[PDB]
Amino acid sequence: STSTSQIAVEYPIPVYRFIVSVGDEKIPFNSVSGLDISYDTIEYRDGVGNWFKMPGQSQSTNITLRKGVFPGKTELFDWINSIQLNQVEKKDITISLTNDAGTELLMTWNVSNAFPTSLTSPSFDATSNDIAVQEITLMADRVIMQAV
Amino acid sequence: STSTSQIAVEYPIPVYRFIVSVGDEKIPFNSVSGLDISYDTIEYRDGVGNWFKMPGQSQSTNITLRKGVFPGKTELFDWINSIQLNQVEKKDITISLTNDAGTELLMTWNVSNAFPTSLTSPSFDATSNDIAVQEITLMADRVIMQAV
Amino acid sequence: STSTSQIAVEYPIPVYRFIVSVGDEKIPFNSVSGLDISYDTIEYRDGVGNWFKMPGQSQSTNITLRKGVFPGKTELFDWINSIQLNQVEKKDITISLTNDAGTELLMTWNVSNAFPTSLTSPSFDATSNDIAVQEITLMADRVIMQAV
Amino acid sequence: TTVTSYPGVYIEELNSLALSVSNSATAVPVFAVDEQNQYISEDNAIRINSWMDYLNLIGNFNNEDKLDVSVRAYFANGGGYCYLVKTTSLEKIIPTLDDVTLLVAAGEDIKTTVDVLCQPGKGLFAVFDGPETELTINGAEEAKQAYTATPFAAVYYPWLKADWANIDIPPSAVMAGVYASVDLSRGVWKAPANVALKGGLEPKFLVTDELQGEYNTGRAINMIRNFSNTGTTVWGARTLEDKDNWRYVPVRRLFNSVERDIKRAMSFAMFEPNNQPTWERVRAAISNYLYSLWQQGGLAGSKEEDAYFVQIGKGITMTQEQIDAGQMIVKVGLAAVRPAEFIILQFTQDVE
Amino acid sequence: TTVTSYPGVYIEELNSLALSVSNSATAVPVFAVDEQNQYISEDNAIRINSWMDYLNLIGNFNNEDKLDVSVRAYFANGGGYCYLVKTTSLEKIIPTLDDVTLLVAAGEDIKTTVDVLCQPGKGLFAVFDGPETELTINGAEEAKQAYTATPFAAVYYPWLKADWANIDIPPSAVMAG
Repeated sequence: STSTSQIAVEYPIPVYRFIVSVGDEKIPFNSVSGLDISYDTIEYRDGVGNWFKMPGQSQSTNITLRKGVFPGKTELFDWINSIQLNQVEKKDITISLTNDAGTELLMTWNVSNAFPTSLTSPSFDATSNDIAVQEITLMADRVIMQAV
Repeated sequence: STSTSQIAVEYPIPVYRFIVSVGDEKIPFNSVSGLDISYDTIEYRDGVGNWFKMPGQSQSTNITLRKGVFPGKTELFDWINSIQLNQVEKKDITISLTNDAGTELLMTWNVSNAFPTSLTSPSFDATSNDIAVQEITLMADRVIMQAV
Repeated sequence: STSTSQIAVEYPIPVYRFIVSVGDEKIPFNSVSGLDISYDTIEYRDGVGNWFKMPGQSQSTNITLRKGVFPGKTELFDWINSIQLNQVEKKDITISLTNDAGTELLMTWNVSNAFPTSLTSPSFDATSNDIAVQEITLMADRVIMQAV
Repeated sequence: TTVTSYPGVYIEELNSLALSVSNSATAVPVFAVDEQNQYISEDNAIRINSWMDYLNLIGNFNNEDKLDVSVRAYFANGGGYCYLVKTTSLEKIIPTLDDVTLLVAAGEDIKTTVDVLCQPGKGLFAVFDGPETELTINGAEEAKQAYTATPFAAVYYPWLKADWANIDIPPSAVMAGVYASVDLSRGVWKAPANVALKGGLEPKFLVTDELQGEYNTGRAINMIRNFSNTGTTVWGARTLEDKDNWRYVPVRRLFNSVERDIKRAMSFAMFEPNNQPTWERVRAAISNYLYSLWQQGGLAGSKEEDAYFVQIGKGITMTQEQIDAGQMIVKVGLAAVRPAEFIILQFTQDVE
Repeated sequence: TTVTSYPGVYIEELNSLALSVSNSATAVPVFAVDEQNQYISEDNAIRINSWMDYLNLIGNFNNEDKLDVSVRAYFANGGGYCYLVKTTSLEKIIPTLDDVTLLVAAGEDIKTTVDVLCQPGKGLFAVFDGPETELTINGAEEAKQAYTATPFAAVYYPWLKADWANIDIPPSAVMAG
């Protein structure tokens, strides 16, 4: 006999309900991938036997967002088309696990200074029953995870 | 109760209905692959701690078009046969997602200066129930995506 | 969230976009090398212990410009062919890092009184997939670096 | 000026001075202009993008004008674009202009307008002049009585003089350019003191160290004095507030700059639905900005959680009553760096 | 507080402390409040959902109040919502409130009310303070004589002190959190 407010505190969070917000816009995405912290390890070892292991230089964060093609809207493409030589508008991406008809966040990830590389066009295919989907890849720094 | 003009505005576009047009000709293709933007990333990192990430040098676009073998027609082969030393006729390829019996485009991709490398002959096979298909591979620049 | 005008002020400049201008002409080059200042050091040392280090005589500037062979044009060769005994036309070379489709310079180097030595012909090679390239070497004086 | 009929080239000979342009994101001054100035009109600000832009508005550079010698000293030190508002309509135009940060009196009485527009909410900092007369260590606490005790104001004493200027230059106009030159090279968090003046400036009155000790304490008057190795230089960073919170102009100008940048990030949250998915986007937008400011060294803290904190919430900051009214309340804290102002040397005769 | 006429944003500068909210299903304390407290009335419990809820009831945080420094130390340690009952009408309101589990003396003499309401049937646990004076190993069995031998009570000795609080904080209010 678990109460419905006990499940909100004790139970794990399902992945499939999430909100992605790219800068000021919020746009519906099919899937989000990557988005993990990582560290190189530095190892010193000298002759008397002691072995030092340290966290080292952080690694660059690479995120992949996947989204279907909608008939009026290309604003994933216009972001990657605006790249002149090294100047692009970087913007913050927030992923947020929500409840059904999300008025309440459960977890929140924050990405800083994300800019697009490698927008992937759909694979046109005459014998396929799929939607035209696009992956955009983002390079960024500082994934942080926020409670609620 | 979704109206049929609401589906034309809100719903994603299926991949299987498309028009490929190679230069002045338009020819029916079985599948189109590749056709994506990409960028190298330049990373500067100095001693005080700040880490600069930039979009860098663009990558060359490589497209693969697949097409069955028809009895009178070899005009994918005559394009790749006309390569003398570095001189080939480059032409523009446009892919375009359409409706049923296409009188109306929904999305459009444009490829500039595409020229053929690596025409692939069918694999003759006495125990196979397939059509003779050919892949041609194109190297090009500047994929752009146009709305409608 | 870096703005696109902040990247123009804070971020380092990529090397690959540059304009070379030889005299009144401007000609597209594949790569530019050398082009650095240098100084000999004079060291005095006497018996009481003090050691004087000084900047000394400047060194001659030697630049190497690399360029592919184009079918109608030999004006790197006609410059080095015009050397009669010690008389050659010296001209000023300016390198300039630019933006994409350069209407705006970011940095500028200036070379004075450059004259050609050692034009290098391409290495003809039946098993190579390369372009015919040529290096010209320039001896000059006074590299100066100008902001914008 | 010059009339061009044939293509050619033209080898006109004229003496006109040209100053290089600078772009400053953080310091946009407004020069108070006296009445009996025939060039600018009442009730509109004239944006002057460069010294050449100013030299098109007036025909000749005038040595006798207080406005002319103050604007040339401003652009020689590295100032960006500025506005020119007349002093009687000055209280109407500064609220219209959005990105104005500095308020500069170029030898003008703005003490009436500074009390009514410099508020804790608004981002205006107001540098103005010291008294033109050569003052004393003796009657020193009466000269500090003339100025208000607001934390948003700094007073720089000696009216500078130059060989090109006939009259003495008000020192606040050269300090609008020093503020823009400091923040571009080292940041807003760095104090504008011990920076040399790029123009041909030197103080009218040489200031003893014992006199500067009088004025630095209560309602502090920063002072521009000459050093033989540095030339002329600015030698103060203190505001007119003596309280330990807002004592220094790098701390007051950092908080003015941070809250203006947070203003722009809260601009996108305007007229969005007032629920939790907005508040976690408001907090994430501020937390990115204060982190990248801490990484530049702007905020003082060894640990990142020591430099700042942001708090939004329905239990924390805003009532259910206040949410229905339409309000959204965020709490931001910062930890600025203070400048080292005194250095005490102890010289010992025996080495041990 | 703040008056809002234009839409805008507002960059008011004020020092007010904010504590994060917690929901606790198992521990709902009741803070005994002395008389000569002008903010709460007799014979009704005032449910305080959060520290911000408490900071609306009283205007300023007061360093001198025994109740103020005890409630702030309670919410800083992670306490949920609590009730505020005055100490003379305390024996009438705790039987009315259903889900009350803890009974906290924030520097108050509740030894009369704890004997009459802490029974084996009722679910009330009652944490209160040790003596404020610095005691001894020498006169030690006399200090244990002052407290009742009920199993529902725990005594935490040293009155805690803080840099924000002027007076010493009763240790039972930090132990409810």
